[PDB]
Amino acid sequence: TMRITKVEVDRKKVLISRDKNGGKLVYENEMQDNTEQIMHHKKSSFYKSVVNKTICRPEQKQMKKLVHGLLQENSQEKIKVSDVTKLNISNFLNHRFKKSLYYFPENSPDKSEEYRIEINLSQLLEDSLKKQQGTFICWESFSKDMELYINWAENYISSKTKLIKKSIRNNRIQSTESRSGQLMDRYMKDILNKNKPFDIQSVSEKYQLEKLTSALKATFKEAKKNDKEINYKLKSTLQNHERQIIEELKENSELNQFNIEIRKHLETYFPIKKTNRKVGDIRNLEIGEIQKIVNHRLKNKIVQRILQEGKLASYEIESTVNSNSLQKIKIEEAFALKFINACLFASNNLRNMVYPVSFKEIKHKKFIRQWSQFFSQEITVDDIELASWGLRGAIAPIHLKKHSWKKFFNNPTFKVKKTSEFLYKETLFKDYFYSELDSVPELIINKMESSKILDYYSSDQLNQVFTIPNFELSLLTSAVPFAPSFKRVYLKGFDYQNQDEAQPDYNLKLNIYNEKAFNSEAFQAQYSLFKMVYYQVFLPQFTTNNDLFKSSVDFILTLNKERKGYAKAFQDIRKMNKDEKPSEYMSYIQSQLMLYQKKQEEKEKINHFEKFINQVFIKGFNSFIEKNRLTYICHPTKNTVPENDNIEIPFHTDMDDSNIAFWLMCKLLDAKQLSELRNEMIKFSCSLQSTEEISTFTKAREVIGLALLNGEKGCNDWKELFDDKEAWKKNMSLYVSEELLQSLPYTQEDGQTPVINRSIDLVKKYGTETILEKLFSSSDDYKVSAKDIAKLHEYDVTEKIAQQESLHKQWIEKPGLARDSAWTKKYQNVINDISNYQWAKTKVELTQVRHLHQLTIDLLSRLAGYMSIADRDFQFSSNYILERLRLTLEYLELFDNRLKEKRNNISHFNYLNGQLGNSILELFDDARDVLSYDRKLKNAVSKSLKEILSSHGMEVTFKPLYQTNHHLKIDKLQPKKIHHLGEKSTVSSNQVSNEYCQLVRTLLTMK
RNA sequence: GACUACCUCUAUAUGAAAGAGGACUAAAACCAUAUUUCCAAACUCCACUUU
Repeated sequence: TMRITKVEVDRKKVLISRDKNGGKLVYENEMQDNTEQIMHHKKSSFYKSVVNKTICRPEQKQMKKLVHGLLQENSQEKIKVSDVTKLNISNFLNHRFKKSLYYFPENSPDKSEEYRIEINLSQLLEDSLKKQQGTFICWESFSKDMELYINWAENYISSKTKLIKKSIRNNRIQSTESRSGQLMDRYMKDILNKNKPFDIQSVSEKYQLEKLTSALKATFKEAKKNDKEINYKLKSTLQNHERQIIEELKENSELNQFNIEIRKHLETYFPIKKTNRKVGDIRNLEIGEIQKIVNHRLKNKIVQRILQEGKLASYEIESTVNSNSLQKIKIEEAFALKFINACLFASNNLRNMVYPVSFKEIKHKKFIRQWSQFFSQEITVDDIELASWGLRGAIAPIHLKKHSWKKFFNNPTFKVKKTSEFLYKETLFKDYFYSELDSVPELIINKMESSKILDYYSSDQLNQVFTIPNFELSLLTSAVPFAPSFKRVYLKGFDYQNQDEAQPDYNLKLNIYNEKAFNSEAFQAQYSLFKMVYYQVFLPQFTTNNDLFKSSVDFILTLNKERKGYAKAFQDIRKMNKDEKPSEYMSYIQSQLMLYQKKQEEKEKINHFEKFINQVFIKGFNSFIEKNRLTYICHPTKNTVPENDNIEIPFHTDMDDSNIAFWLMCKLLDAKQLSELRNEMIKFSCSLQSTEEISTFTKAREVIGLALLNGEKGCNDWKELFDDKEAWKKNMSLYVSEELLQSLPYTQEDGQTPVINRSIDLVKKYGTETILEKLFSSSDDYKVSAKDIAKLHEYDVTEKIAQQESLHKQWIEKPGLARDSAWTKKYQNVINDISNYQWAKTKVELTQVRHLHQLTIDLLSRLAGYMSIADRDFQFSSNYILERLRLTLEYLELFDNRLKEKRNNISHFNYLNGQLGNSILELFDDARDVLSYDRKLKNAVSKSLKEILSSHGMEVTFKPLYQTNHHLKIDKLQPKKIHHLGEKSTVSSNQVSNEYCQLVRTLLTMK
């Protein structure tokens, strides 16, 4: 009934299999027409739907089995006649059986008034039980008198199971044998031959639109005192209008279409099945607006018709289009899409070296200074013909077609024109790549030297973590699509170990998830050491061993389905076979997660596949760390003798110099742009079939790992970024601007020797430095004050944080202190002291500039991700016309050269070249001028602005669109709240601050 | 319903096309950008925001 598909039938699952011949209801891994007998088993649930179609909201438990046992012979159960059935039977039925119900048999000879049958179920049920004279009910006698009702349900079930079964077999790909698909096929062919497809005013007169919208407004301005049911009785006045003009609704097929779109208009603004939440407007119902919208959302279906079989010509697939073949295109257009937006951000970085505004105008002194930040080496004066032409040949060599991914990462040569090609082997770049590879065992040590680690652990306790046999501190990290991050593993693992022990205990037998207190340096040693033993030593081995991975899944499944009752959530996901690779069982987990994405959101149910992937990886990291002797990490214990014994670590790699161009692209990316690329690459790698071409991807997925070790080296000396103290003091006075620069946080230890700031050089590496000098120079309350350093001495935060943890733990034993009006104010003042101290600490070290830089990149890279779908749709509708160019496309009102200007500067990152032109909120306004192509992509442009800012701790409101001449303008920007101590209280705290939010708005609206 | 989607099929035009389907089409979710929110467990089918 409700779910035909995605439902068990014979302890087997059900899928649909669309095809150009028709539709098919198939089991799971098979290919047979089983739509006849899947639909036959799906029939005890049709009886269960009719019983809930004849019974009411106080779902009574004695009328529930009287009705159900008439329909099912086996289901009938003995009940008493008189005592349990003596109520108001008329007040327990449905709202459809309260009054007499009339119908015609399914296959009646013809419509007539002598065929329609009458039924009063409240009358016909009282007349039988008085004729029932036994102590208990007799099924043979009762069924015989209820014969008038049983034929209603057998008619109801048998006709609905015929409508669903025809809705499936005709649901084919790109149908033209149907009504309203043949009609859109008629309209599409009358535009390529440049004609007019339809006329609104001539079809508005046959529909008699003015007889409607006058009766619709009447039903709106008439009564409707109660907000509930207003929406239901605009449906019935619309069903009344169709009834009087039905004689030509069956005879036109274009008039009929006019009714389907105006029906669909009504249940999106005056909803009936769509979670109301808002009072309707009378503006929508007015005549001349609905006709404008019908013109607007019927052309949407013509443009979607053109692109959807222009896709079937770019692949050579338009006769064998299959449901299975279509999915395969969805996947390889995700790896190819994520790979493009990385090249647009790497190409931006190559712009700022050469010419930020192409080879002729080079600032010569800036180039060498810019080169030393990406690459840790130093270039000569005589190499800028071979370095600036050598990098561009790594990014340059979008056509959405059949890709062959071998000879896509190789690229042996690059050309230099004044044309004379070089290899990358007899070049200066070769020395850089090899130098990086042979310094891996000391880049680990400097990552260990920093963030304590060596100051809290002894060197004998570190020579037995890189010395474990079968683990070699790889640069590879996983061979699986859905693996967690480490902070999801360690934080959620704290939740399973530390648990109340006062329950139906769900023990996982964990021991290493000990602390959570981030305020110490002892814990930040073991957190940083666990982090790198779970990424280099453990993730590669675990993911490729069949026995190690399987032994953790088999503990998890048998921990769940071995306790009493039926409520067991890991019920329908199967156990790992023997001789099965872990990249083949976790491709089963990924596919189940994405087929059940809609069924889990129709009803309010949680994603139970997420908390399965946690517990396997949480338990398996404990079994690793205890089978070896690696359990001393849980006790740091700061040492006294600085031990001068070396930590010798073994490492060997077979990377040849065929990767010496893709490494030059990964050195121009970020640290977040690199991690995301690697996650999409492991999804696309786990669906390919060849034994080669996967070794292409696992050799480039190791180049990314080598790039990550460096990441944020930056500078170390002082006078390599500046020349004098007066140029340092000129630049740094744009953010603090005082006589405060000769102090402790801003000079080294004594005298006048400076210190360089890690969030300020980072802005300079990228091109966002100019923008942030315009932001902080608008006001003067943005810079570091003398009172902000003065607040960092008012008191200590360690004695306040401790107080908060103590007061919170007492609330678990005494929840009644939530209504203690004196206690809840003391807890409020402790939170606001921790909050105000942490904003002043961040402001003093200029950490926020780092936050502003990250926030700006996310907004401009999302906008470059809509301009790549629009570019893919432009070449999908153009190559269809050239197979049958501009004079047709400017008759379809598609891509102009006024919108190609807007689509080009969004994609080419032209916001960052200093001078503004137009703000950020005028780039989201320009994105939905290009994407007015369809509503699916236009409606989502503003939906993704609010999601990005909401992840960074902020809300946003956006004034109504008809008042602002269709532009985006801010109403309210406010810090988002956390709601300490329960869910129905007033004790809360802002996620960021009111001061950070003001800075953010002055960035979004800044011309 | 810009946020607060969309598109294919389906007709005894009505207890209603108020029905089914979408990894098939978009957006999220997942991912190596520090820390305050108690936590863990909670099967399937069928209903359900008016009357």
